[PDB]
Amino acid sequence: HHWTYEGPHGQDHWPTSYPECGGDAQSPINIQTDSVIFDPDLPAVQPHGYDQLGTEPLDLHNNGHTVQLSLPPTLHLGGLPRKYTAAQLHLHWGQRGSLEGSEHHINSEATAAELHVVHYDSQSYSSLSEAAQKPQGLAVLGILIEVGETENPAYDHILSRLHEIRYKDQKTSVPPFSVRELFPQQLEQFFRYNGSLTTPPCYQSVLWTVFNRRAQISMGQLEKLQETLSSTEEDPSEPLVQNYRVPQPLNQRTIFASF
Ligand SMILES: *[C@@H]1O[C@H](CO)[C@@H](O[C@@H]2O[C@H](CO)[C@@H](O)[C@H](O)[C@H]2NC(C)=O)[C@H](O)[C@H]1NC(C)=O
Ligand SMILES: [Cl-]
Ligand SMILES: [Zn+2]
Repeated sequence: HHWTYEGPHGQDHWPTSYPECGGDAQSPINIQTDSVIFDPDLPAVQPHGYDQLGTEPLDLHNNGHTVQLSLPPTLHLGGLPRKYTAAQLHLHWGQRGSLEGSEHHINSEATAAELHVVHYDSQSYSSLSEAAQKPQGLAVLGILIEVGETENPAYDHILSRLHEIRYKDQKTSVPPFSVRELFPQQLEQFFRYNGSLTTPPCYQSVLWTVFNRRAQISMGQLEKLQETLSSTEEDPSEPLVQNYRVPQPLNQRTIFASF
């Protein structure tokens, strides 16, 4: 009953146990810039005070599928059709030695890792779980991550505590830092489109926003994230790597772009 990324119960078999996973509007997708429909009327994606996470420790845990940080309900995402509220944040990366770990592609090119900031329509629904299966219920932000030559301080707020949550299900708290700094510096350029969650149940309620600019972390930072967490509760451990879904069929969907 426990899905994994590759293997007997890998993403290839999700449709079997999770019908929605074989939906017509699944994510991620390979964004082809030539097919992108320019939309000068798309308002800017503006994260309201994502540099102010309050005072309380944030929860950072291990799913055996990814490292996930928790976010206060005070974080509000503007610029979309409805008002969305940040709920969680996590990562996707490739195995040790690979420089391809993102889920979304750009003209068939994948980056080293991808950051997903999951939001939910708190204006039309009570909770995130309520919106998880509502049309346009969720709103995710996809930040593609490349390997730069300088150390990224924004990400150490998470990479510097990965050893505390090595095994699946372990958790911990971290001093609240500026999440805004995890996003690329310029947010003007982005692609919008209707997608789904990239893990079972694969609900098609996500209104995606994949930024065009990328975020960079040292090759050292990428290795830490790649070789620290395990997917098991206890030993023998098993590298929690290759935790990304492969690009899915676009099935005649329009991918808009702010630029
Ligand atoms: C995601 O899907 C929704 C619904 O199919 C799209 O919204 C529709 O947009 C048209 C014109 O753009 C309206 O006439 C419809 O009424 C909208 N549907 C409803 C019921 O809200 C939306 O454009 C898609 N998002 C993107 C940008 O791909
Ligand atoms: Cl089982
Ligand atoms: Zn994700």
